[PDB]
Amino acid sequence: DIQMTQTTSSLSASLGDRVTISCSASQDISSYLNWYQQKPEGTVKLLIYYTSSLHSGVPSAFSGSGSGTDYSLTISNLEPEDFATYYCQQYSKFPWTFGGGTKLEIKRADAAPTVSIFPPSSEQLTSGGASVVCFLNNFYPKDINVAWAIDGSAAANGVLNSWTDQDSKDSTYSMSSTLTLTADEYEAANSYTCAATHKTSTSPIVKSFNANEC
Amino acid sequence: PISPIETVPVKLKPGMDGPKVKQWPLTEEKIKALVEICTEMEKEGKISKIGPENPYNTPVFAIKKKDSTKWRKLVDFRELNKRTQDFWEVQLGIPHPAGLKKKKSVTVLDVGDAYFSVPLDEDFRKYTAFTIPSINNETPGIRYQYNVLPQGWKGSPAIFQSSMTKILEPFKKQNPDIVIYQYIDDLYVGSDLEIGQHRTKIEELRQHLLRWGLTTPDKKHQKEPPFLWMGYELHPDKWTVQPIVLPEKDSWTVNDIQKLVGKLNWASQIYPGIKVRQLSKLLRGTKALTEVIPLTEEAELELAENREILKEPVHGVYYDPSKDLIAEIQKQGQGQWTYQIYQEPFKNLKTGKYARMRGAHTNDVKQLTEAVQKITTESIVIWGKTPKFKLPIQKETWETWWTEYWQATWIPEWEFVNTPPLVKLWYQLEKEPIVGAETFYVDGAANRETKLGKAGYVTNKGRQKVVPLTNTTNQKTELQAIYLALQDSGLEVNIVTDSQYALGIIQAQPDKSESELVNQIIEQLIKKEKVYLAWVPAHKGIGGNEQVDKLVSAGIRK
Amino acid sequence: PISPIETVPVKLKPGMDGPKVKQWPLTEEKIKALVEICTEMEKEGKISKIGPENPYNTPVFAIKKKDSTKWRKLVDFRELNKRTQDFWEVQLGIPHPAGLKKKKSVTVLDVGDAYFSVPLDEDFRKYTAFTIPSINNETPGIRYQYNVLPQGWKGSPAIFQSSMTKILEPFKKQNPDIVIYQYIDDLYVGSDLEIGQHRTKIEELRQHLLRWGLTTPDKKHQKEPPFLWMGYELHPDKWTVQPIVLPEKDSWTVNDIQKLVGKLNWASQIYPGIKVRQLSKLLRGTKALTEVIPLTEEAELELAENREILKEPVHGVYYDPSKDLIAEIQKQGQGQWTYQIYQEPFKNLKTGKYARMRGAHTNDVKQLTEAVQKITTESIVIWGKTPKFKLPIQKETWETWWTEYWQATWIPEWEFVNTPPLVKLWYQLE
Amino acid sequence: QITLKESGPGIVQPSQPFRLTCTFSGFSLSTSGIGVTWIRQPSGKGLEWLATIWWDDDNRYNPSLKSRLTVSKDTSNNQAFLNMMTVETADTAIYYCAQSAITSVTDSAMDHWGQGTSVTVSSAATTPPSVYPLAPGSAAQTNSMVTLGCLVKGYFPEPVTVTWNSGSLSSGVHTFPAVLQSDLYTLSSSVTVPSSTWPSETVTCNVAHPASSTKVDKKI
DNA sequence: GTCCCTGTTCGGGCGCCA
DNA sequence: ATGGCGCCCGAACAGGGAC
Repeated sequence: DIQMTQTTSSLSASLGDRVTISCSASQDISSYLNWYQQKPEGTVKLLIYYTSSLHSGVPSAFSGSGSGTDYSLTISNLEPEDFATYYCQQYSKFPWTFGGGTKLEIKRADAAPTVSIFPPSSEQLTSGGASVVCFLNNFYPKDINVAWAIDGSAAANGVLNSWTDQDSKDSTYSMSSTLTLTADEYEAANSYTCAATHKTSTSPIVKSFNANEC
Repeated sequence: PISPIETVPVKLKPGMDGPKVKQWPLTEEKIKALVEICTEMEKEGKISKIGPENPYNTPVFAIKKKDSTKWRKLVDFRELNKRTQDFWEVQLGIPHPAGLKKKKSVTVLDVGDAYFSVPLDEDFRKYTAFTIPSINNETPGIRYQYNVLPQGWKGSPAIFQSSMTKILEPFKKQNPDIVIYQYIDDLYVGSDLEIGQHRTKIEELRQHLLRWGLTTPDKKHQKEPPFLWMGYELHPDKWTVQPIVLPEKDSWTVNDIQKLVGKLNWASQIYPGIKVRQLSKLLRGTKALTEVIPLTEEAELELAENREILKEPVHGVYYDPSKDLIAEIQKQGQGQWTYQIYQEPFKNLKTGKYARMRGAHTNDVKQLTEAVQKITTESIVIWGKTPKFKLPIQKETWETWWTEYWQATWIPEWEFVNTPPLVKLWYQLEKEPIVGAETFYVDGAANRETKLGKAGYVTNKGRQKVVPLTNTTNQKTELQAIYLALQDSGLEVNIVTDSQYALGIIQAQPDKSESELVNQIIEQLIKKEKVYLAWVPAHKGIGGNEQVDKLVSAGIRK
Repeated sequence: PISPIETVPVKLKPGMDGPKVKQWPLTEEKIKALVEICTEMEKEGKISKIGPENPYNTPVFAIKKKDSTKWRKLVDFRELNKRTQDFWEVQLGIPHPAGLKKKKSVTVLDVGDAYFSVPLDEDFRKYTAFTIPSINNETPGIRYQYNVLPQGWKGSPAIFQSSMTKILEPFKKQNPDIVIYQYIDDLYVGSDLEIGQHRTKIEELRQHLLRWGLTTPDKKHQKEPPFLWMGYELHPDKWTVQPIVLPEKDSWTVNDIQKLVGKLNWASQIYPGIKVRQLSKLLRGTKALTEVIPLTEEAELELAENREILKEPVHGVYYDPSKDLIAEIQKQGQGQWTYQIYQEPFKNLKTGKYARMRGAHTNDVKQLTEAVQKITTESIVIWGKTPKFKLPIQKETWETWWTEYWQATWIPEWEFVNTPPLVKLWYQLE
Repeated sequence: QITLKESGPGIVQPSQPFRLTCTFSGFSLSTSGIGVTWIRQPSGKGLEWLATIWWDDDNRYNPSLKSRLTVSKDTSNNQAFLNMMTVETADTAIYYCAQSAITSVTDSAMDHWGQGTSVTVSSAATTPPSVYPLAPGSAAQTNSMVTLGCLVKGYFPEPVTVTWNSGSLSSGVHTFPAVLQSDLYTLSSSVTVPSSTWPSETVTCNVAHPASSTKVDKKI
């Protein structure tokens, strides 16, 4: 039962970049590690065993090295198949343990998200449902945040939201939170706002609306 | 009574026959004495009259030296023992407290009449006979054969043992908590049982042992603190052999020497490290019984130093498995090596020396190396466990020692200790023939008849030197010839020999040697700043060599 | 309940009062085990207690073997074997196979028990007597005797053959694409087939021996971290002779050349096309070895000439069963070691190097032992028999530690001896 | 080459047990270094080792699971299995089965895997979706580019497809994986079309939910 | 065919136990 | 009164190197 660690959870390089990944155990393991790469399409393939013996089939571009309780996985130049989560595996003390893999995302010149806030529909409202959404899309660093807040800057209870993967196209990303309040509240509170704040221009990108019509 | 244990058969060695030996006429009062004796022996069942067809005879005598409980009338079964078969003795040595662990209560029993308690193999009995003589009247004599184990028959020893065991066995099967170290006719018994409970068992035993014919005589041990055992004074926590008394008035006749020496050797169990070699030397030479060496002055030091050690009241504590085993050794004199096996610091388990002068030329590492092993084996025997080791010598030291030494040698787990005259190698030949020094070229030789010959050298620098001598050999010569070039060096030197022998004797890196010459050759190496040495064949005429040979002999030397 | 088979008469070579060797001490860890295993053998009826009355004796010892079976009892019948006369059915019933050495893999089975069924001459028995000892000598030694066949003894495999063979008889006719050799307690089986298949077919033979007259083998353990069992397999083919002999002095100095020629000289004893003289000349005259770089390209013609001779197979190998076998081990450099085998001096039949075992288990002896073992095995597979061992270790020493690492079911003959540089000339060929 | 596919329930009410089967096609579970492993990859979490069934029959379970974990393998038909009891939420994940094999004296890896298997834990049962359109409303058409979307709240069985205008729109769309609202899935996805286009020609979010076999079409 | 070294084993005296 | 065991000197032995 070893403590496996992949420090740099994820990183963003570019085509041709040479990348190195740091794998750490909690005791000497003696070249007893393996490197798997999970494809975003879920699949999971074996690259190298014995910490450096290349698995027949993996592109030479991949190379093994490491020792003691600190080991390393690396590739020479980037080609779009490799941008994946790479997992480190030990086979020493039977409680075989995979360290938390490392995502290998593409690097793209940042950009501000196009934000959109949508009001609640009569269609739903008339049944009690009072859901509100705010589409924050195509922005560069995943790193970002939204602040759902009604007159009185509070991130009220009813915040559901998820972000996509790196659109293998424009390499950007996008998320979307949803405010859920009762019609009683949709009626009560006046305005409703979405506060997106990104590594844009020290700017709190905000969109809002006011209409408590039932 | 007698033990009904199935008797062990015992043949006579293939070839020989029974011991028939004329019984010379003993003294008058003795006759009757011996008689009065046998009689008792008879009703006892120890013996019986025999038929006039057992011709085999062995001499007998008797003599009760002034004692009540004691009476003497012994036989000299020499010719018989000389004739009887050899059986494999049973014994991997005696015990020792050091291995003996600890129990809440203990006892020490001795079964009486042991020998005479086991019956003799009926068959072989025919031999163990004897004639007790008479005076005039009944012109004819009395014959008696042994029906049990004879008091001086090689058999008996082991016999009694093997027997006594079988007896103890089931009881052992019955109480796997009580402990019993059987020794010939002596039973040390122990177990962690409340003194009362402990009591019921011993008796239980006593009854059983006695039941099999083994009397459990009143010479039983109860007085806890003082337990007379195997010579060791066994205490509820410490062990010791108080009888550590010594003789000194005699200190002269060889025996007296040999007496002390051993006493020491003997007392070497817990009395920390002593040097007997000092005196032992004085024990060598003339082994003439009456002669009395007096180099006593020379070893005075040892005698007294030890004397005072033997003065200081020591003791050994008991073995505990919960803890672990270890032993540290120190170097006393050149050969003097001693250790100490303890589990806890100043409380010692057992001590002991060592001085094996192994090879004809052996260095100081070998010594410790060897030293350690004696500890090992011994310890194995005492605890069936290898103890860790505290040895006087650094790491890089023992390391290089082997790294260079082209011959397997190792040591079980050991840690470093910085204290006594730390062991280390003195001189050490250099790797590559260093530059900036003269490449000498040695040689030497002689002839069986000569007993005389020369031994010298040259130097790339044309220089030479030669030296004839006597009372040596082709071997000594070649070895001697090393000495010169050595002597005539300084800060460095490239030596060249063709003699593996000497060559080897040196490579080993020898700390000493009974031989002066080679011992001397050491000191120079000990002195010099750098030495090196290479080997070259002889009769193939190689290097300046061809010149040194003729230099040493014009087909022969002067 | 031993088999009702009649009994083979065994009366050792004449003027041989059997053995009388003594029992070296043994560790706790050993006693206990050796005891247990020794005791239930008494129960089944295999062994019987005896006392002092028996003059004869031999030594025994545990050996914690890494596997599902308990430790193993071991009896040094070495001397016994020596005393016991010659048996035809031995050689006869146990002849050596060639193709044997020629295979993709070979395995080894501890098939001792087989001997447990067949009995043993009532008389010849006293010559097997051994003795288990105790810590601190709590009690005296306790000795036993073998009633049936003792595990490890010339005479033993010698007899059981009939049985041994016919049992195997099916397996062969069943598929003779594998071969088998018997050597005392051991069964040597080799299949040129694929490892897994080989390993499986091996396992077959197991079960077979099981159903047949309860011949039960060990069951070597197998695990996940540093996978030793994966190697248990024995694949010879890749077994070349110690081709370690070189030099390439691009500016040979007095020493370099001198040294070397002292070496080349000794080689003349094995090899014929040897010429030390040419270089001996480049060396002629009391020169300063130190630093003198007497570069000589004249002799270069005969220096690369000896090389041809050193590069090939020494034509002379004339193996002879009628003669004994021998082996020298040399501590040539830290880590690695050397073996050379022959019957006739400087006329070796094969050579080699057991090197480091890539494990932090640093221990001179351990290796030496390991050496002899792997050396032996190797020899067994070839000419069959077992070489004597000129041991590069001091007696007292070797003794106190060899048991702790041994692992065979036999123990070859060894002797101790000192070493000169003659062979240290890396040219291990003694 | 050798491969293997796993199979099971996909959906299981909490506090119950389940059986996953891995059917392989290459090696056999009778060879010295072969073996089959079981791994579980959670919602976003990494790779956890459940256990590994070995050829000689030496099985090793996770110390944190063995207790409620058990394996097997009908050798004869190249089928190993995993059994997990009293399955609580967490356990809900994509389990995989990989061919592990001891290559050599120093090597043992999961040479071959096979797209895991979803297994969801939930009391909840088959529910149709509650689809709602997301219009610009109040803030009418301003920029020459506009975003539109759809609210899919109230469905249970995970799978649910939806596109725009019968797949016509594929150019500028974003769709996001739903989250466990009230032990139910709520999803939304948006589109952005050039001004001229929407105020003019119609746009439609069209959702599909297999299990509730409900189809639907929400315009504007 | 031989001396040379050298590394072992006894015998041996001895203290120690039974 | 014969067995064992370990020390500490000699005496004699046998086997690699070698004239």
